[PDB]
Amino acid sequence: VNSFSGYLKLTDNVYIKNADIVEEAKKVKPTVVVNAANVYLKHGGGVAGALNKATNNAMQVESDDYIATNGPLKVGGSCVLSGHNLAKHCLHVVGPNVNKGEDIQLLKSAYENFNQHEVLLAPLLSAGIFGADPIHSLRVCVDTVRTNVYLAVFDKNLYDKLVSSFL
Ligand SMILES: O=C(N[C@@H]1c2cccc(O)c2C[C@@H]1C(=O)O)c1ccc(Nn2ccnc2)cc1
Repeated sequence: VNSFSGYLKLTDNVYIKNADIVEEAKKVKPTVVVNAANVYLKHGGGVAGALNKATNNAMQVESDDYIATNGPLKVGGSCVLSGHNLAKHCLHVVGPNVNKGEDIQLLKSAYENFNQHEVLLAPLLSAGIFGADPIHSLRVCVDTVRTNVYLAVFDKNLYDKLVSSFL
């Protein structure tokens, strides 16, 4: 038993809720919150800009040092950094960005990063301003992630559609 509240059970291990992921993180203080990152860890908008704003830009400062030392991530890759005031850790995961013309197939590789963590609070990878179909992202999530994932979906109308169309 954990502290996530009001989630809907989709499968044995995947749960979903209409909520702002930053607000969920503040309340639950999960061990791991997932960021919808890009390879440069430039957190300007969407989930990434949201999480970074809530950290008062500390996430961006830490990320800039990470990139200066290690260089960019790979599309489909990830790194673990601090969760600051939101979580113990932030797993920065890079899903493909269709609006950048990136390869849709890398979405499964991106979700495989979640399997390294027993429990995560996460967004749907490649959705929103990354350009992919959220219904597809949810399908790849359920078919790839074996650990316990609590998905926060910002948009109410999208949430309702994700639940109603889930196979
Ligand atoms: O971009 C966000 N989310 C994504 C989104 C939005 C629309 C359609 C989608 O498919 C997706 C995928 C993901 C989701 O499902 O939420 C987001 C932005 C700000 C925020 N917090 N915030 C607001 C103002 N200041 C801070 C929280 C989330």
